[PDB]
Amino acid sequence: KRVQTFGKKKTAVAVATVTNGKGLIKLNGKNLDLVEPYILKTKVYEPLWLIGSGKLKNLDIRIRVKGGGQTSQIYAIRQAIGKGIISYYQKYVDESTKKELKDVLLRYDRSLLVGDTRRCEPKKFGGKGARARYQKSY
Amino acid sequence: RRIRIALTSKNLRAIEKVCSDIMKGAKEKNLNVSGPVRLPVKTLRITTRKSPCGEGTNTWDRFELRIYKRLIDLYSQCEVVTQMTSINIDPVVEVEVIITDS
Amino acid sequence: GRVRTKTIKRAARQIVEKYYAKLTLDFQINKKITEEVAIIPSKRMKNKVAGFVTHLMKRIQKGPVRGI
Amino acid sequence: LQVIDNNDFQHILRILNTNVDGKEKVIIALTAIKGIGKRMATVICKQANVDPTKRAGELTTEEIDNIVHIMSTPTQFKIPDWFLNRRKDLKEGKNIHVIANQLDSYLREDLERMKKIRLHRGLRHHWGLRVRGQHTKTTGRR
Amino acid sequence: DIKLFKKWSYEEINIADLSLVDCIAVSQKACVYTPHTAGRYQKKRFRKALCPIVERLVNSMMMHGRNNGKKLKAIRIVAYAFEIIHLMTGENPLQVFVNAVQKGGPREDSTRIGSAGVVRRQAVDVSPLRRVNQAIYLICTGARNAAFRNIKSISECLAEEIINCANESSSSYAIKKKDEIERVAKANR
Amino acid sequence: GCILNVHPKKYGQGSRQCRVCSNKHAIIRKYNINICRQCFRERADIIGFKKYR
Amino acid sequence: QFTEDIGVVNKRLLEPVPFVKTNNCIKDVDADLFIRSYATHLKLHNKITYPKWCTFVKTGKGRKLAPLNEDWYFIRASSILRRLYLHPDIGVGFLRRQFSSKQRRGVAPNHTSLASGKILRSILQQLENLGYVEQNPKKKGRRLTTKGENAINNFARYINKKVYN
Amino acid sequence: EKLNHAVFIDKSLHSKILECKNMKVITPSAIAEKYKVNLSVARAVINHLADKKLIAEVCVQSHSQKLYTKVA
RNA sequence: AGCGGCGAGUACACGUACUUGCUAGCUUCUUAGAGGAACAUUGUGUGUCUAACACAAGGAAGUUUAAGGCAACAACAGGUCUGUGAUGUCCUUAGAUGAACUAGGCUGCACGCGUGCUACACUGAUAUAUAUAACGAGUAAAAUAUGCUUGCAUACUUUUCCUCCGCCGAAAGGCGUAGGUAAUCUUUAUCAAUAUAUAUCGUGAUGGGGAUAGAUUAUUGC
Ligand SMILES: [Mg+2]
Ligand SMILES: [Mg+2]
Ligand SMILES: [Mg+2]
Ligand SMILES: [Mg+2]
Ligand SMILES: [Mg+2]
Ligand SMILES: [Mg+2]
Ligand SMILES: [Mg+2]
Ligand SMILES: [Mg+2]
Ligand SMILES: [Mg+2]
Ligand SMILES: [Zn+2]
Repeated sequence: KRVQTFGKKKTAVAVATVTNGKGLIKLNGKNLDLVEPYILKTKVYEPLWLIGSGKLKNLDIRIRVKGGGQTSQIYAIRQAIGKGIISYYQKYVDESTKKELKDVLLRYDRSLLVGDTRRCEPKKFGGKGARARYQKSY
Repeated sequence: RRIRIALTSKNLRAIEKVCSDIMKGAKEKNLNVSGPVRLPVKTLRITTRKSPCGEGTNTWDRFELRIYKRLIDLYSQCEVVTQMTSINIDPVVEVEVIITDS
Repeated sequence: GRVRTKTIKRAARQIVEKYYAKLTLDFQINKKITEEVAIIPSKRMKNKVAGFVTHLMKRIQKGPVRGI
Repeated sequence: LQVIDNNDFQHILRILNTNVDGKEKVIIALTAIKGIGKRMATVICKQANVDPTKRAGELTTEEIDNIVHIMSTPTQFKIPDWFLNRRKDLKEGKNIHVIANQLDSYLREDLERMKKIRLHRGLRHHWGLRVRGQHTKTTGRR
Repeated sequence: DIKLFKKWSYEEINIADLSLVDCIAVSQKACVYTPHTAGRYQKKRFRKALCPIVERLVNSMMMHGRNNGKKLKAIRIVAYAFEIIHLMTGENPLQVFVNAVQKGGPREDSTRIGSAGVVRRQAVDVSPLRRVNQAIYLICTGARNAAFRNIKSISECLAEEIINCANESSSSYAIKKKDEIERVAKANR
Repeated sequence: GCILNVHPKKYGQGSRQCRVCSNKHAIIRKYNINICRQCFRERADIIGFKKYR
Repeated sequence: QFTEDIGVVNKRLLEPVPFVKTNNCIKDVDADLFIRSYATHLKLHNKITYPKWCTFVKTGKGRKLAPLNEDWYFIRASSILRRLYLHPDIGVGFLRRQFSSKQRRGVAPNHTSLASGKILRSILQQLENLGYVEQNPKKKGRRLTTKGENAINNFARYINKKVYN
Repeated sequence: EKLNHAVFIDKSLHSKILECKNMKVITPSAIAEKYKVNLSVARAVINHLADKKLIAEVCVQSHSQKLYTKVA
């Protein structure tokens, strides 16, 4: 009937809600077609093509996003979609099929299921950044 | 009668202990008590230079003063709660009682 | 590097000497035994002591170990 | 597809006195006159009903006359007061917009007038130094 | 049924050198729809050889300070260059690019070796990873220098450079620099 | 008349000073501390500030 | 109801997608296409007037050149209508922050700038005469009427049916 | 070595340009180098040819690259 | 703080988007307290098979997982008496080297040196449009109103900090009025610019660059 799973990137967080339905996918009230950087749309479409169309005719997905930037929001949306489909199959369908689908996604790539731990480094006094130092003259 | 108890303090141990004591003391009287609300912690920062004078490598140090805050609701009388509040609290925590009837 | 200071090694060696009949070749059980026997304020140092205890117990199966 | 004849395209013009106005587009070709920037070139071209997407070498004579008319006395048209140079003139108390040649004479006269009175800024023009408060101990060093 | 840029297959492409087969990646994990993957490829020594080859191309394509970190602009440049490559000499542009990668790095070089205090400039041998890296770097530098203060666009320059590199023609930057390296190497030992 | 201390001193460096020394340089005005930097570095612990990193 | 012409429809809009769509509101249409098409509609039906004094202004401090399209007024009006549908109770300060740019200060570094206010206020008052926006009595700012939402949504649906046939 | 591109089309050159429809890679740079004209002129002639469907699009163009091809 | 639940609508497709009154339960998202988790675990190799190192698998994580704070014994004639009602000695103390008031200088320009900002363009400039952050801050004087000839007596009843919103003005800004001593308002399901899209320019010290100068207009402040 209903699950809720998140995906994360640098400081972006996306939450996907999955219910039984008729095929609709929406993002902040809008169709997925209106995701903004057109060149990065394939990344959002990837998990769907892998899992396919027949298994996904009966589901309806709503996604909210918050924080980050262009690229990080795209990556969080991918991860949330993939984890949400896996979770829905784990909660309402035999979980041998859950294992099969998880293997397909993991064969393509991780970070469709596993978060990325990287994070901006604090800067220290004596230079513009975390590593760079002011120019020394003698 | 929708009385709110508010606690602020610099010390984490102190305010945590006071909150625990009030929570347990009000439950001996069989009262509807709303669990503590821990508001965001707020930090006061000063970044000053060492070196009274001006020579040598330029080094700094970063100072921090952070403030904690708890919040408890319950239905009771004014006299009961004002007696329960005051048992000579560790005087590093501030306690104030307000009636939120609206 | 992951070299163990003398405090860790001395504590592990005494633990092995005094409680040999209980100890095993599994890290989690030995972690629990070390929690119960000794006094270690930090869980990190406790993990390292238990790890060396297990490593020492493995060596004893092969023959004599010097200092125990 | 324009096929303009090679014998009617004219390469050097003389719009005001002392101008050339080559093979450029109208907006940029009008900026060779000594007091026409990009903003006012655009506005003037709009007030003369001339297409901005043609080259200056294909402007007829009537269009040139209309533009030259607009450059003088531009308050008869709808150009507001805050587009102009010389908004009170110190001499006649009017809003005027000075153009080529005329502009150089006005600059020369301002400098010599404030140098005749022994004003500080005019005297620093006379000595050849910066006049707007700049430090001048490490820069400006030819 | 995964295509590069949704047009080109690389299901039939081959290398045919056998020294560079392990060092260029068009296979299971490296078949992608777009050359953007935010992977961790520099944490270990040899993990660089599993980054897909077109993504390494786009990674060297954003250089000289003005253009640091501008990844999407590089991807657009590379995609339109591949369209231009396919239009003329109609083939799979990825196959042409792989052929050019195979040709643009020197096979031997020179260095200072301290045999017995007295030294030389002895010839040495180049490893496959070194050759792949040098090919990529020299192709990108050739295209970048061609388009500076020039009427032609950056993707036209890149298409021309790749096509010329694949055909061994001595009008490309990479081929001539590599020939000079090999000549000096044959001279100093 | 008198001309003693008659210049206007409502704003500027000449208006405020250290709460302890009476000096007029490097005053902390954030949160209304109003102590110059040296005295504050001496008194910060008892005031309530700490060094963590 | 609508017989007007739709602007140039570029490709990359006709790609097949792996889910199913809807179209009932403007949250279902592309924004650039809607903006240009409805701007032409407003110009053609004389629903708003180009203030005579705008023929010689620029749109902000930071610009230092003029818009150079001759249709910029209607385009900004249609963007404002769509924005009002996305954010109900909006003032003129919000809109000044909304159309910001960057200002190059010569040999000094760049900073963010802010748009003007007369253009924005005149457009809002204009749309108030037409009965497409109103001033929330209880709240602040201003929002859409029922007429405004109905017109905008009907045009969005018309555009969507036009594109995908 | 300074370029001397013309900024407009002549009667005599008019016949000459329209053979730009009978070749493979149609980019503004190629036309400019071939016929020694401006780049605005090359963009305008590309637009004229594609308005009348005498030239085919190879792909989805962008604001920065505009390649075409001869008609099949 | 959110989500959800119950009603009334505005439009569409035969449920979706938005507005709105009210308020079963829940903690995914937000916040913050207590705990847990990695030990080189397992496999394979090198090593005296010790101390240890390398690769693969699993795993959120395997360079002590990343960054910081703390900093032994002994020194320098290192810097600071221009931080100090910390201080020894020497000067000076009514025509003061004390304390103030008016104007000026610290910024003066043939030149030499260090840290930097902006550039030399098309992987760009200009103009429109679309999408998108994190750490912060914020309330004794002067000022607005009767009797009197620029001054007095009067409320410390308003105001002084961030300022939504409305109106005026090309713009800078001005006038009138809310909220807020703050997870409550400014203001952040968003307070930026690199990005992305479309058009113009077209290798020309050029629509690159923006120094140096002329004129007019506002605000802080005696
Ligand atoms: Mg940096
Ligand atoms: Mg200097
Ligand atoms: Mg903009
Ligand atoms: Mg939680
Ligand atoms: Mg002293
Ligand atoms: Mg003085
Ligand atoms: Mg100085
Ligand atoms: Mg110039
Ligand atoms: Mg410029
Ligand atoms: Zn002090």
